[PDB]
Amino acid sequence: MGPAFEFAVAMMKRNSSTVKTEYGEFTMLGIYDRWAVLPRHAKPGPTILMNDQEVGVLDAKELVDKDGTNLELTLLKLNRNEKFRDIRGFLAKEEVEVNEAVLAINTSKFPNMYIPVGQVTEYGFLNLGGTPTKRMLMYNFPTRAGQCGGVLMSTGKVLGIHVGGNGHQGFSAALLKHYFN
Amino acid sequence: MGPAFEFAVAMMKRNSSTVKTEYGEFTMLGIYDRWAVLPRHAKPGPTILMNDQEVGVLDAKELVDKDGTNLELTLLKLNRNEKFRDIRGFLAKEEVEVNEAVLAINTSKFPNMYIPVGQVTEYGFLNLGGTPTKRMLMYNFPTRAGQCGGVLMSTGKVLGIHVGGNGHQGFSAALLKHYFN
Ligand SMILES: *[C@@H](CC(=O)OCC)[C@H](C[C@@H]1CCNC1=O)NC(=O)[C@H](Cc1ccccc1)NC(=O)[C@H](CCC(=O)OC(C)(C)C)NC(=O)OCc1ccccc1
Ligand SMILES: *[C@@H](CC(=O)OCC)[C@H](C[C@@H]1CCNC1=O)NC(=O)[C@H](Cc1ccccc1)NC(=O)[C@H](CCC(=O)OC(C)(C)C)NC(=O)OCc1ccccc1
Repeated sequence: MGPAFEFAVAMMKRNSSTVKTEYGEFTMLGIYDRWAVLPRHAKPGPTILMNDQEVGVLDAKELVDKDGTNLELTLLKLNRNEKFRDIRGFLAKEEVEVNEAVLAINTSKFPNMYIPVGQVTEYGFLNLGGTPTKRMLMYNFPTRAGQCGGVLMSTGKVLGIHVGGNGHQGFSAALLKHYFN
Repeated sequence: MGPAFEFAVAMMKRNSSTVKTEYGEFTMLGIYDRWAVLPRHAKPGPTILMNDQEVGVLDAKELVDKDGTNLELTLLKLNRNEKFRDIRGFLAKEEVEVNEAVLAINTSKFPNMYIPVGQVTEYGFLNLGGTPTKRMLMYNFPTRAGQCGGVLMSTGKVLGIHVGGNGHQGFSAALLKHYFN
């Protein structure tokens, strides 16, 4: 648990930001170059608020699998000269299962807060927000509004992004290496 | 930072609880025997709600120094057969200063959340909530309502209990070994 927290803190410091869209406030994880990720329901427009700053969105892909089914992730290209530290090496080729994970949030609401969520299990199918959704990772923690975009990690691994909950369990969309080339 | 988180998680698991009083919801740290601590402003009555459960308060000391000055801590004797694990060994004889601390919260609002608050400095005097108050530990973190009772820790050390903030800094009352005999 210790090293997983240490890893999470350094990842949030280097690669994470607080984002506001017309749809609420989110944690945002920068991945490589100028590409970052939000939950698809953040519904980012032409311009987002990133650490209170008007940033232009050059391009935005809502992710779907081979059937055209929703993965609940939007990739965003940001109009800024700073490049993110490339964290593709920390992203698995397939859904990861883990016994201890930490969920990391960085919003006005939950500023630099870290949650030990316990066991993460692959949960693949889930009817999320009414929508059938694949590649969900599940943890038994009472997750709330304001936590979306939260980054789920274990030692040296970025597992997924928090996208929903049913009041008793939370679910991350798996953040897979092939989404980023 | 890793071992401090590991220490904090195990301390909250063993010794902490969520308490509701007429004055709000708090994190509560059990110390030894049947004695626990809240911020004095929790203003615990004859009966508190402890993890949703009606618990009787046998005795309650609001703490003050030698001048009769407020320390912003209430010690509570609880009417329950379970004794807390004795954590007096983790309590310093005087105010502790540290470069990395973790603040741990356990409420409905902030369930099992851990915050790396950075440097803790002894701050002794502060006019808190209008009231002159001594033995304050300071950290530069945007602490909010709902975080009172939060437990401030470093590796193998319980430093104090979170009792206030001014929107930019937070302050813990130092939890000193001599308060508990
Ligand atoms: C993040 C929002 C955020 O950060 O706020 C910005 C300020 C939310 C976290 C969730 C909500 C409750 N707990 C959480 O961890 N995420 C959501 O709100 C998403 C949003 C969304 C929108 C559109 C399409 C897809 C996703 N939705 C859910 O988590 C969803 C909402 C259901 C719900 O409780 O809210 C109401 C108000 C609409 C009723 N949860 C869900 O579908 O799971 C329930 C379920 C599970 C299994 C089978 C059937 C239903
Ligand atoms: C914990 C409350 C909680 O858990 O809610 C239960 C559901 C609060 C955390 C604080 C509040 C804001 N940020 C925090 O970290 N703590 C308090 O509210 C305490 C309460 C209290 C009451 C009576 C006597 C002593 C303490 N008070 C403060 O933190 C205090 C409040 C000032 C304030 O901003 O609130 C208003 C609404 C009353 C204006 N803060 C304070 O005095 O510091 C300001 C200051 C610093 C230095 C010099 C002069 C003023």
